[PDB]
Amino acid sequence: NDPAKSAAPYHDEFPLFRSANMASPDKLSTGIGFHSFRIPAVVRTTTGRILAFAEGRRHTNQDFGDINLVYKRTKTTANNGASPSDWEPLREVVGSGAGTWGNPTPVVDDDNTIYLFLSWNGATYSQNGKDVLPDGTVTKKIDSTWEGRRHLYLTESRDDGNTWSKPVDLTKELTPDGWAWDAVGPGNGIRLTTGELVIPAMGRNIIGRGAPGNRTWSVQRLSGAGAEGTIVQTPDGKLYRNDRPSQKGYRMVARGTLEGFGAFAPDAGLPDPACQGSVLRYNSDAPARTIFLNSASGTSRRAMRVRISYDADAKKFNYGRKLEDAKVSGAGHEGGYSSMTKTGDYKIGALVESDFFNDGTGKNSYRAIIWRRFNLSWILNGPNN
Ligand SMILES: O=C(O)[C@]1(F)O[C@@H]([C@H](O)[C@H](O)CO)[C@H](O)[C@@H](O)[C@H]1F
Ligand SMILES: O=C(O)[C@]1(F)O[C@@H]([C@H](O)[C@H](O)CO)[C@H](O)[C@@H](O)[C@H]1F
Ligand SMILES: *[C@]1(C(=O)O)O[C@@H]([C@H](O)[C@H](O)CO)[C@H](O)[C@@H](O)[C@H]1F
Ligand SMILES: [Cl-]
Ligand code: NA
Repeated sequence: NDPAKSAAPYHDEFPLFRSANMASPDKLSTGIGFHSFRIPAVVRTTTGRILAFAEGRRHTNQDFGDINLVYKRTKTTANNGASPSDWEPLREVVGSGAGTWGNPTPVVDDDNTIYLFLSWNGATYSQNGKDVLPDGTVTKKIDSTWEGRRHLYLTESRDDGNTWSKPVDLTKELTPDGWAWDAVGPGNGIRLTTGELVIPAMGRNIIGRGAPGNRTWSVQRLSGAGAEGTIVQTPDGKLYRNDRPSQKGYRMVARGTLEGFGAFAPDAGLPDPACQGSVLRYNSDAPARTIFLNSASGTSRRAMRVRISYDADAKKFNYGRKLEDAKVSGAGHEGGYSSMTKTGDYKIGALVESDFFNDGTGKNSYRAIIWRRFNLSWILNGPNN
């Protein structure tokens, strides 16, 4: 079988975004703190530096209200984020206004420009409407007006994540007209063997063409796609969308190319409780591997499972390994949204939400984000394969 199984298994895990209830909570240099951190995204840059993004949810764990896009980088290009002291303090990409800056969806381009697509909504709008903000204000439902719709923003870094451009609004260009709710990712985009960028979004892929870091963007509309999509290029070189379902059950999968996709259909091999997931191209040479991470349950977010597919079209994934085999203590109950990258030292790097659950499903439940490193051997030597 997989020759990587013969390596010494390795795993390494600790909280990277520490909620307000924890010792040494993560705050900006300006003193700004956050109740909860949610919605992770992680990329390794061409230098080997690792950039980890999240939504800094200022006041509660809710998806609406004042939410800033925060991040951490590894201190050097070479440390691979192996220990807590390897990581810089919390920084901010964008936090302007009392609205929502979220859905981090980064992609590293060939020139090392890091593109970060984001969603935005106004301070007084929420997905469902009639939600109560900290000051008692009742939100309006997100609608199709300019003020009340979800926007699509793009920021980039030319200095290995050190600084970020003021986000530009690309809603009119890259979001279909008449839309209200929208989402990009969250998680990551990809660079294809043939050179294009592909960013998964609600109902569509965003395609980047042309010179690295100077791309032209267009929209590839997808029939039957989900709101929260993932994208990978499979070993056969084709495209693969693996999306969160609208109802609990299974991941929704479609395959295609830049010239078009086939139908979405449930993947019976990948149970999902209606939650975001992540997918990663690990390598293309024998055995070629695609990695997948989600909560492997039709009902629960607390069943995080990392898996490998050796299939040229990622038809079938193995059982993989439960993340709870390498449990983190003192950071709540692991499970929820995730993001993965390959590290510079031949590991998979994963960000995974965790929930203290101190207020149950309520707004005051503190949310933190765990950073994991593990090798293929660790996945393959799991007891349930
Ligand atoms: O055994 C595996 O690794 C697996 F679970 O089943 C494999 C396949 O069905 C045979 O077990 C090996 O040829 C798939 O190719 C793999 O992607 C995976 F799903
Ligand atoms: O959905 C779940 O699995 C859960 F039961 O509820 C989640 C959350 O409170 C609800 O999904 C509502 O947002 C927790 O993060 C999970 O740890 C778990 F408790
Ligand atoms: C997420 C969740 O925790 O379930 O849900 C999305 C969104 O509500 C769903 O995809 C349905 O459209 C939020 O945007 C995200 O912030 C998070 F809460
Ligand atoms: Cl969504
Ligand atoms: Na803000």
